[PDB]
Amino acid sequence: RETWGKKVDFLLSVIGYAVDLGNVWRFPYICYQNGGGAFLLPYTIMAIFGGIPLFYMELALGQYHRNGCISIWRKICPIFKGIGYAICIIAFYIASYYNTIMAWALYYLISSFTDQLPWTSCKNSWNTGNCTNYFSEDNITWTLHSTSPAEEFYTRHVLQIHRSKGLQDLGGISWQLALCIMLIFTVIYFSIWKGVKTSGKVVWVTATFPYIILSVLLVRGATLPGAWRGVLFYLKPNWQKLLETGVWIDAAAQIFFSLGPGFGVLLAFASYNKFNNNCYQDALVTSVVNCMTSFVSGFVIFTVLGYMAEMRNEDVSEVAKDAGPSLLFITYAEAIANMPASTFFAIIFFLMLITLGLDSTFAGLEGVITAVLDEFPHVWAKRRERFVLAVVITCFFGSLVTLTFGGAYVVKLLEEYATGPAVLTVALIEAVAVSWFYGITQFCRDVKEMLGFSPGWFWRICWVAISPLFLLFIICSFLMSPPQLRLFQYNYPYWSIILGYCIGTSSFICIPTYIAYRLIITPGTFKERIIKSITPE
Amino acid sequence: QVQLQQSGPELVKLGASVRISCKASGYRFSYSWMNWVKQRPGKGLEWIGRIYPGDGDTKYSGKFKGKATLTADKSSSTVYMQLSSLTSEDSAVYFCARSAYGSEGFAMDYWGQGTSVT
Amino acid sequence: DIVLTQSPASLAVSLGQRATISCRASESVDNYGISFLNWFQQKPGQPPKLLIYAASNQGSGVPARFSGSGSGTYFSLNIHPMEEDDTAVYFCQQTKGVSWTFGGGTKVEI
Ligand SMILES: *[C@@H]1O[C@H](CO)[C@@H](O[C@@H]2O[C@H](CO)[C@@H](O)[C@H](O)[C@H]2NC(C)=O)[C@H](O)[C@H]1NC(C)=O
Ligand SMILES: CC(C)CCC[C@@H](C)[C@H]1CC[C@H]2[C@@H]3CC=C4C[C@@H](O)CC[C@]4(C)[C@H]3CC[C@]12C
Ligand SMILES: CCCCCCCCCCCC
Ligand SMILES: CCCCCCCCCCCC
Ligand SMILES: CCCCCCCCCCCC
Ligand SMILES: CCCCCCCCCC
Ligand SMILES: CCCCCCC
Ligand SMILES: CCCCCCC
Ligand SMILES: CCCCCCC
Ligand SMILES: CCCCCCC
Ligand SMILES: CCCCCCC
Ligand SMILES: CCCCC
Repeated sequence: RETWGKKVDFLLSVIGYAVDLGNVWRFPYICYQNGGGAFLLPYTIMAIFGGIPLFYMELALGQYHRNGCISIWRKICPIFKGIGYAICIIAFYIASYYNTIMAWALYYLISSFTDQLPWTSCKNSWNTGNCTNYFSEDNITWTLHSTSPAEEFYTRHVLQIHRSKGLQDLGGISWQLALCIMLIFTVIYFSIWKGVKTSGKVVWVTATFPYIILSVLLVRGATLPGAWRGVLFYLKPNWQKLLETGVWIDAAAQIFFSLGPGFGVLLAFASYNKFNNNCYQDALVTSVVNCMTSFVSGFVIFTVLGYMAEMRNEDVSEVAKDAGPSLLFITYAEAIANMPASTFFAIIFFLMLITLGLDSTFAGLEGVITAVLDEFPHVWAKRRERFVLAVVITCFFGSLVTLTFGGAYVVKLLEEYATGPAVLTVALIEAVAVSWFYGITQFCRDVKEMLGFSPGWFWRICWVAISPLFLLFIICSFLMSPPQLRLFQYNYPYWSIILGYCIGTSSFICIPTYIAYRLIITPGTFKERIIKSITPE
Repeated sequence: QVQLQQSGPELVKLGASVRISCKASGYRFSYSWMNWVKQRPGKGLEWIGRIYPGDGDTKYSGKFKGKATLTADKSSSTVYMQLSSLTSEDSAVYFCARSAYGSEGFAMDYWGQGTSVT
Repeated sequence: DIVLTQSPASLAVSLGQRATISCRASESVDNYGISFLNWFQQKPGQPPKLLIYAASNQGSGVPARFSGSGSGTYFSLNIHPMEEDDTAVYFCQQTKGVSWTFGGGTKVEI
């Protein structure tokens, strides 16, 4: 089949997918929401135990099989073939949720071109009454309804939630966001139409730019006065509330979404070349660099937050407690507005966001567009371009549901419902099929001689008990404790909670309905049926 | 409240320059715009320009940017309008309005007494 | 610069009947769901007085007899039958950026 070619290009694409605008969006936000310092100490061990097996085993299976992500299960467990459609639906939901954020970032990049950025002062298009956050000398009198210029810019300019009274009420049209989505999808299509050649050609040029932007932002934030309270709040042990009512399950979900295992993209990337004697090293290097990037992102987030809190002369907690997605887009907005080096830092930060989001959504769409073609050979023969066009069509059609609605409500719903229980139980089914059903002995007997080292005594005991135990504990705790939704002082109703639970439990029903279809098409009785249907070809 | 007090009447000569003051008080004048209108005797209203005290943002229009200039004073809470090349055509009475907030549509709720500059 | 036009120019209606004031333009001033339009009450000698908030809401201190609605290009000012003192000229103001222009003016008399 197709070969990756440059090993450096392959590894760079893997680490560029590992680094995610979604991770940069979720990790520091939920960290500051749950307490800040009490998020990184019980983080690295869970990150290891949750991602290192799910990354290494998946990469090994991909490099051993090299037949895509949907048709790969035919040689392991054909009963669990519905996991391919599950991964497809989950990636579609992720792209539908991700394109709106990409459009927001690109619109911010476009609007950050004027010399007078609309973040230093509220203009003639926002509520100047609510707009009062201006750092003067004894001129601010905070009240129960005090807002910020960046908050108003995020609320009544790009999202326009003031016209939407909730999920039960529709919203107005957004032609600017529609054109932004059109441009982003055109770029994605022009980058994904050719194939793996352009895949490797576009990633290597947008890979070091986010890193250099992160480094220059860190070295800039390390100079502004007031970067001490932020790091002190970011480095507090706080051993009080991590035993039972802790945020461990949200940290696990976040690191899972950041490393992105079981999303089919890693399996599809490993399904190209054999990649001998480098699977373990690739997995470890990718996970380490992703964890380091997430740590640097959280560090700069908390540095900027502490600088803002010290300039405001108030605690770090009160700054954007209810703003879920708006936290970043108001904090960095006010940071650029306060720093005397504006009109360039905002531009480079938005360009870093655009590059990261492009790389992430490109890998996410590729992990499906190169996996469905293996299941559909008649399509893969000639109609690859038409199938790419059709999947782009349906992707932006699904994104239009959130676009026309004009609100981040569906965005938050997909943020804490799509990439949560659905992909969690998908990874659980994958791990169960790899460990219990498929023999770990014969699964490792080949990678042993392929990598020259013995993977025993760590994965032989991690893949069987601790990883599935944690991955099931997280999901049962999630199903037991309803994650109440809050956004912009708007409590989501019980009907919204029920709809979220329904979409979460239906985003993976394809696997059991395919199991039932296979059981009803296969004749006979239960025992012989299962013993001749669970046959790794 | 309604405290947009202005000065008395001025004298107009061919090629002169006058200054019209506008004392603002009773609200956050550092975050609200200040508008200036022009009304001729027996004619309708004409817009001159707007000024945002606190940031110096000015947006002149109405073919008046060549002879009018707005200046804000946060220390004295006054709004000044610099005039130049006065003529009997534009010699009329000028007011001093105050724009509302964003959700209110920037409506001139509070007005001044009026400077009968003739 | 966006120009506003008013029609009719004079309304010689008596006491006891309602009237309508029109303020048309190429815009389409609707932005963020807020119709940028303001109606003023200018009496001879007296400064103008604000009547309508964003062409949909009533102002402060104005009696409930003043009202009006509209969307996009077409804007109307449905006024209750006026009294012997409510006779005055009315202007419509467009507050959409970046330039602000006033209307012509109607001669509401009895
Ligand atoms: C600041 O914003 C709040 C909204 O959170 C404004 O409060 C509202 O006032 C309007 C009009 O009186 C009501 O329709 C809303 O229901 C109110 N909302 C809440 C949550 O109370 C407040 O008026 C704004 N303040 C300023 C000075 O503009
Ligand atoms: C001063 C610091 C912040 C700048 C360095 C940023 C680091 C974390 C990033 C930026 C560029 C990245 C490298 C880009 C290219 C390659 C070559 C590939 O075959 C192995 C990974 C490797 C080596 C990456 C490792 C991580 C890397 C070095
Ligand atoms: C965030 C830091 C991750 C460090 C991962 C170390 C993994 C060590 C595995 C050792 C196996 C014998
Ligand atoms: C005034 C119009 C400016 C338009 C700028 C478009 C920039 C597009 C960047 C796309 C990056 C992927
Ligand atoms: C009034 C501001 C309009 C901003 C429009 C941004 C998008 C322009 C088209 C970009 C196409 C790629
Ligand atoms: C090549 C044209 C493909 C068109 C696909 C249309 C999909 C519509 C999904 C609602
Ligand atoms: C009224 C529609 C509610 C669900 C929106 C997301 C599909
Ligand atoms: C004004 C509505 C625009 C919809 C665009 C759909 C592609
Ligand atoms: C044709 C591909 C353009 C990619 C631009 C990334 C910023
Ligand atoms: C073109 C209008 C689309 C409405 C979608 C509502 C979810
Ligand atoms: C009212 C929108 C559909 C809700 C379905 C809940 C199961
Ligand atoms: C920004 C558009 C690029 C098309 C190739």
